[PDB]
Amino acid sequence: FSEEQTAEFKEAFQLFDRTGDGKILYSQCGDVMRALGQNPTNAEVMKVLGNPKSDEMNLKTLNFEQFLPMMQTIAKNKDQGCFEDYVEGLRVFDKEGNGTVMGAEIRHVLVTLGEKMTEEEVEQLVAGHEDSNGCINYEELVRMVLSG
Amino acid sequence: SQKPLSDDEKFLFVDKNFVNNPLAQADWSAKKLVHGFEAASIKE
Amino acid sequence: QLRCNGVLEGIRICRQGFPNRIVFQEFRQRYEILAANAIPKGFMDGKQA
Repeated sequence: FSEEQTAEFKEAFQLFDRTGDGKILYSQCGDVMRALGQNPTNAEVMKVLGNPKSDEMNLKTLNFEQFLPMMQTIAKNKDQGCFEDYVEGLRVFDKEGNGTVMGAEIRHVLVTLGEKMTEEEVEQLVAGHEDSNGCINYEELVRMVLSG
Repeated sequence: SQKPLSDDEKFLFVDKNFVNNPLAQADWSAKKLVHGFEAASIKE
Repeated sequence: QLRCNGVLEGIRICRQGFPNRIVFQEFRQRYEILAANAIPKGFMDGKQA
């Protein structure tokens, strides 16, 4: 992964810095490599970093020299699942395939499938992307979470 | 007929997971569940 | 007793025939996600979907 957006990577790297030493927490540099044009789960957000433990994740910060390995290991995702597979799979998931999924059931399979997101995570996902119906439209939902 | 509530049709009832939806690796696994028979999602 | 009624055999025989039958719209639900890709579930064409 090219060494020219190393500048952008250092930028956003220091963007979610807290120690303030050119060295950024691994969960923090992970949300960094997220908002660098990627969409990784906090799980892979951590694992891409040479697998830092939760201590290393938020205590041993990342020296930017090893953030160049991290930008490599995050640039594998760069985004998440296909939106046609999104729609067909959340249609077949939804018990009818109508076009939306219960905010109940969508927040469910967002906290009951894959990495169990914080319900604030599946909400800032779902809320802010809700249709006020309770069957939160995963189409609008997934897509504005995809762009945002 | 399918009446668990009526023992007049409970033996006639059909007790089973009714999901019939394209999601059953949310109540089960791809691993194939199963005389002396052991409902065994195929683990290895 | 199924074998004794041939019902184990009758089950094998449904198998010896067409044992199951995935309904068209059942197939559409089940297999929009499974390789339809231009055919969303609840699609229009019973056969062609």
